[PDB]
Amino acid sequence: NYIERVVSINRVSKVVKGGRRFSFTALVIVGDGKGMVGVGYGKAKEVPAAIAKGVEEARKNFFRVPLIGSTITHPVQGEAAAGVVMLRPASPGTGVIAGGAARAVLECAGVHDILAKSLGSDNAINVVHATVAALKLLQRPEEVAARRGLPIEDVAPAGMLKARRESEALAAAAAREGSA
RNA sequence: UUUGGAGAGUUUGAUCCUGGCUCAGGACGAACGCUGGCGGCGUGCUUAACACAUGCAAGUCGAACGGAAAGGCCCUUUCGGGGG
Repeated sequence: NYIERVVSINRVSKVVKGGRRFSFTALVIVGDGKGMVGVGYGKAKEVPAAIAKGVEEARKNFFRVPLIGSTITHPVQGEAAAGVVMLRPASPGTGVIAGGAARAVLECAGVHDILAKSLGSDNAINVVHATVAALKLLQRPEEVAARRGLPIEDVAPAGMLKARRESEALAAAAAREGSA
């Protein structure tokens, strides 16, 4: 199972001596709802064709996300061509607060409680690319403790670890009610 | 030692960017239109500090005083009234 999107359809036109040889584009985002996120800019004369290209290309170019239960670690600035985005964690029960593009991205990714803001380059393309850049700038605290040699306790505060423990508890609960 | 930000359209054969314009939300001591069962609590000259009829809006003390017009009591009487 995969979640899939269609969040942009423009009607493009190369121009040639006869006239306008139109074509169709699409922007497609895929996400398992758990951390996998993929992106694709498909195009064709046919809208289903472009959509299917976007689907398969997203299924190619996944990217895993440093999540915590249902929310990100830290706020971040993501730069693309000109897409600026200021993501920032929420407190649970808040909602997937964003516009159209980033909302699609994060809802497909699996986020449920997060903030966001577009500050430049309103175009969905660059907006998505900037959001992705931000998600790449993210870091897991485990990998932070790894790269700087210290342990998680000196590396993180206590509230994040509260969240870790409680979310692991809910997850083990869900899985042990499911199978066991 | 913790809490809370959403965008869409628009220049172009088509694109991206800068950049402006417009829209959705909320607030009123409000007014206009259509409609108009009730109750509770609140609220009403933002303009001409323009003019003003009319009536009430700061009086009180006889345990401060001299006194005695109406009130009251008695002396009375013609009941005219007259004295305390």
